[PDB]
Amino acid sequence: SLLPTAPVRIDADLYDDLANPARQSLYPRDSRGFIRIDISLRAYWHTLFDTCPRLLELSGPSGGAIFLPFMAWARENNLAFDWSFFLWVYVWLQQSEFRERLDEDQLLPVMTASATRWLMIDRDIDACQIVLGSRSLAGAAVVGAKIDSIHCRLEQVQQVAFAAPLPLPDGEFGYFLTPGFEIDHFPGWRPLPR
Amino acid sequence: MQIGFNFTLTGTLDMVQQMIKERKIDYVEMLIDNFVHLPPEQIADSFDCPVAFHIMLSKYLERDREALAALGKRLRRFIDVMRPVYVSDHILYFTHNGRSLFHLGEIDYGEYDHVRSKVEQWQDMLGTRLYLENYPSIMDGAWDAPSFYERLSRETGVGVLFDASNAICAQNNTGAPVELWKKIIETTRHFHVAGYGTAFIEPRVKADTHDREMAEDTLDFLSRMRTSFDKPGATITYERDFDIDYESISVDLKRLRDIFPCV
Ligand SMILES: [Fe+3]
Ligand SMILES: [Fe+3]
Ligand SMILES: [Fe+3]
Repeated sequence: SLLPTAPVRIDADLYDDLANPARQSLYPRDSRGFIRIDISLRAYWHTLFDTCPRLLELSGPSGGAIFLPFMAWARENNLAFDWSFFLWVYVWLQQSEFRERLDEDQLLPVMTASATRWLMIDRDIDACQIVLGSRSLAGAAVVGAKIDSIHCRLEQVQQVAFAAPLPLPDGEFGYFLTPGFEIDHFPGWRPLPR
Repeated sequence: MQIGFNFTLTGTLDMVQQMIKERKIDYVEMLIDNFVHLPPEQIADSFDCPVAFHIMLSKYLERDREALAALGKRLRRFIDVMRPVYVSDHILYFTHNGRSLFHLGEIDYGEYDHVRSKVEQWQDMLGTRLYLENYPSIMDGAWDAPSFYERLSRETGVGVLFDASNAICAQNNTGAPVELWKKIIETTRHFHVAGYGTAFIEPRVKADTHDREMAEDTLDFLSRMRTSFDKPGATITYERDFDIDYESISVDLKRLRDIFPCV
């Protein structure tokens, strides 16, 4: 009835493989570890594609032609899977078989997703807004504000246009953090974490 | 037994204030670290009832002391303004070698010394008694966790925020009976309950999805140990994070009220 924990016993034995689809088959199909890894992996899959469904028009319905090669690439470059997650998928996309089909209809959802994830998960008390820049979005930025009123009718992520032009970031993306809910003085872009 | 509901998204406000008006819940449990840039008075004013705190992303087992301390000081002002009935947090593995988990990990309960030192530091920072939640185990840490939490509580003074549905995931997943938690259940006055789902590729493995009505084994648990759960000053928070449908929640709220009648 129960599924055997097979080569392992506790979640701590599985930590290293929780985000590595290529090493999942090394566990028995009937084993509980295989299932536990599958749940962690589908969590990665769904965070990526539920939030950015237009990426599946590239991969196809299973997402595999993005999911597998990107997960392998994130381990190779030791990415943190931080709020930048989506931005790094787009970066990977720019060097993939799909690089010719990227346009702003694909860029803006991944920018909105990273801005959304920062403002939901970041816990730096001194950072109130994230500002995202991209070489494919001149003069504007994507800003993520942390919730500061239970009664806000607007979206927490907005595309803001700058009156004074902005330097294109050095890489595809750049970001900076804002201590309050205004933007005065441009401190320069920082490159993506990890 | 008081019945609460968990407030995590600002779009549910109108539905939660309606649940309060209609006397379907007695208090609101907020995922308070989602709101530490709100004015704390404004949240106090939005609920005409007692509030409780649940902290999700302190990451107090791994977070650097400076950023941990700042969050604590901010939560300490929220505690002053709102006087929450209790303050609660988790025992979760968030990051492996700098890589964030998206489905969070059960802690290796062998690592007691580490958890204990970190829990003491975080409870200190918060300035109040802390309640720590049990994990919905998939792997066999489930069998280790009751005595781990019992020892942790007696050595540090923390409490247990006993999550009944997580314990039943653990039972369904690992065999570890919920009766292991008997002693904790008769001690703590604070509980959590929710619906759970299944792994997509294996219905026998249970997942803490908080997205549907309570299961029958979860209701039997609460009902057959209703004397052990209910207590002077006892509370149970119903939790729904997904498919936040008013009517589906209203039946589960009513099911709790049937199991724990008002007098
Ligand atoms: Fe929780
Ligand atoms: Fe819970
Ligand atoms: Fe749960």
